[PDB]
Amino acid sequence: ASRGCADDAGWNDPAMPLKVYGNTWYVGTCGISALLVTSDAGHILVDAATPQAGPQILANIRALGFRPEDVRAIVFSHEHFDHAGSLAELQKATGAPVYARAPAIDTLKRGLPDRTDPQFEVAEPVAPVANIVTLADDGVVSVGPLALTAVASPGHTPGGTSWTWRSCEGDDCRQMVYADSLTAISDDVFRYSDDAAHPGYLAAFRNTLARVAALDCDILVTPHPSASGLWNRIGPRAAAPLMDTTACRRYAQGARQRLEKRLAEEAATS
Amino acid sequence: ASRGCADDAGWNDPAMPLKVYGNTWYVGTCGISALLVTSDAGHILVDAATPQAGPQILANIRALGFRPEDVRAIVFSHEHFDHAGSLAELQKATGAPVYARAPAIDTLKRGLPDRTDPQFEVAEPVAPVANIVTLADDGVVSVGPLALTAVASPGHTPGGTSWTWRSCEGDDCRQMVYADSLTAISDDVFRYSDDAAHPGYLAAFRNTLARVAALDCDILVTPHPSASGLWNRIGPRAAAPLMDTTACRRYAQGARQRLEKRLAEEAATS
Ligand SMILES: [Ca+2]
Ligand SMILES: [Ca+2]
Ligand SMILES: [Mg+2]
Ligand SMILES: [Mg+2]
Ligand SMILES: [Mg+2]
Ligand SMILES: [Mg+2]
Ligand SMILES: [Mg+2]
Ligand SMILES: [Mg+2]
Ligand SMILES: [Mg+2]
Ligand SMILES: [Mg+2]
Ligand SMILES: [Zn+2]
Ligand SMILES: [Zn+2]
Ligand SMILES: [Zn+2]
Ligand SMILES: [Zn+2]
Ligand SMILES: [Zn+2]
Repeated sequence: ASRGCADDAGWNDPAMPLKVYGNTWYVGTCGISALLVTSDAGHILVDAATPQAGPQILANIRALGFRPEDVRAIVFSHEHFDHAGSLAELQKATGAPVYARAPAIDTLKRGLPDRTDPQFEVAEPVAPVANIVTLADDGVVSVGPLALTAVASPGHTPGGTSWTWRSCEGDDCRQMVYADSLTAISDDVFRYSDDAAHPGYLAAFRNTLARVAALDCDILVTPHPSASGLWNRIGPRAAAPLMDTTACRRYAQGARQRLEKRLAEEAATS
Repeated sequence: ASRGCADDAGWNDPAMPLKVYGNTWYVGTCGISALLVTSDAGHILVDAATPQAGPQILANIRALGFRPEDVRAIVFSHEHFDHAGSLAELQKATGAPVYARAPAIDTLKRGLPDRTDPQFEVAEPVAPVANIVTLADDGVVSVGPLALTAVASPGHTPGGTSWTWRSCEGDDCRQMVYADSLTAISDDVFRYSDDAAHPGYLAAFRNTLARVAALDCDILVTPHPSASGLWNRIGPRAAAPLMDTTACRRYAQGARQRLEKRLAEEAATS
C-alpha cells in the first residue's frame, strides 16, 4: 500500500496522481497542487507548481491516460515561482494559452515580479510565458463543456485568482473551489500596513477574504494542499470527508485571523 | 400512526403540517401546497391554496407555533383559484403585502382572470387582493435574513412564478425550488397553438420549461404536491429521498412531453 503525502512535503516530492471528484484530477506534487479538469473536447490545466515541476505534471497527466496536447487552456492561482514555475514549459507541451489577470501579466512576461509582490525580494526566476490571454476579473475560461470561473483574489499577490467550476459523478455534481493562497507573508521589506506604499492593497486583501468566505463551496482545494487539509481528504491517509460546505468559510476566516496577527507584528516593529 | 395524504386528495382535504427542510414548513392541504419560510425577524408565506383554505393554512401556521401576524410577505405560484383563493383572507390575517408579477395583477384585483388565462372559462371567483406589490420578473422578496428569488414561469398562466431560496439545518443547506405548475391544460376554447390569439404565449411556455429545467434544485415542491411526488418524500408514506438534484429537470422534461401531446391533440381537432 502506498503511504501517501506529508503536510510538510517538499514542493517537488512526487505524488501519485488521483481523482479528486468526477472529471477533476490531482496532477501536482505532494507539496504543491496542480489539477486537470477533463472532457472529451479537451482539458483545462490548473496551476504549474515549481520551475522544476513541468515533468512531473506532464507525467501525471499521462499516468491518468490524458494527453498534454489535449489541454486547451491553462490557468493558475498566483504568480509566485512555486505555482507559476512551470507555465512556459506546460504551454509548450500543450500548445494552450495561459489566462492571467492584468496585475500578473508583467510578472509572467519577465519571469520575476516587481515590488507590488509582497515577496518580491525572495522571488526565484521563472521562464517567461509567451502566449498570455488577459482574463477579466470575473471571466470564464471555456473548453468544450468545461467552464471555469475566475474570482479575483488579490492579497497574497496582486494577480492572484481563485477558480470555481462544477464536476459530476453521474448526476451527483459538486461545486469545486481552487481557492488561492491567503497567507499574509512577505519578504523582509514589505509592510501590509504601509498603505502609502501600495494604496488600497490591504483593503483588497480584506475584500478577497470576504469574497472567498462567501463562495458556494462543496470541495475545496488550495495551491498548498495542506492549507485545506487535502491529504486528510483524498489519498492513502484520508480520514475526513472530501466534501465540506463550510471549508471556504473556515479557510478565509483562519486567513483573516492570520492577517490580523501579521498586522499586530507590524505594529510591534519600526 | 397517521396515514398520510393521497395523491388524488381533494384540494381541501386537511394535512397535518410538517417540516419540509430547515425553516421551510408545509402548511397546505393534502391536495394543494402552501409553504411557510420562517425566521426570528418574520416569515414569508408561499401560496394560498383554494378560496376555502384560509382557515386551514392559518391553523397550520399556529400548529407549528408561528404567528400569522409575523408573516411579513406573501408570494404565490399562479393566479388560479386553487392557489390564489385565500390570498385576500391571508393578507388580512397577516397584514403582509402580496407580491405579484405584472401579468397577474388585474386577476388579483378582480378575483377572476381574463381570456389571457388558458382556463378563463372555468375560473371560480376569488376575493380581490387590496395590497399588491408589483414584483419584477427576477425580483427578490426579502424579510430579515430570508430571500426568495422569483423565476417568471408563464405558460400554465400568464402570471405564474416559480420561487427559489436556501434553507439550512445547521451547516447543511439546501436549494429549495417551489416550481410553478407546468400543465398545458385549458378550458374548452383556448388553443395553445393559436399564436395569433396570444402572440408569443406558447414560446414563453417553452422558455419557462427550459428555465425550470436549468434551475439549481436540491428539494423540489410543486403547487399540486403529487406533481413532484411530495407525499412519497415527506410524511407518513415517504419512501423516496427528499433531495434529488435531478427533480426540476425531470419535472420540466415531463411537462415538455405533455405540452407536445397537447399540441398533437390540438392538431387533431378543428
Ligand atoms: Ca495555499
Ligand atoms: Ca403543480
Ligand atoms: Mg508524479
Ligand atoms: Mg520545469
Ligand atoms: Mg509586476
Ligand atoms: Mg482551512
Ligand atoms: Mg390542517
Ligand atoms: Mg378562505
Ligand atoms: Mg387578467
Ligand atoms: Mg416530476
Ligand atoms: Zn505564493
Ligand atoms: Zn505558494
Ligand atoms: Zn449545491
Ligand atoms: Zn393552475
Ligand atoms: Zn392548480
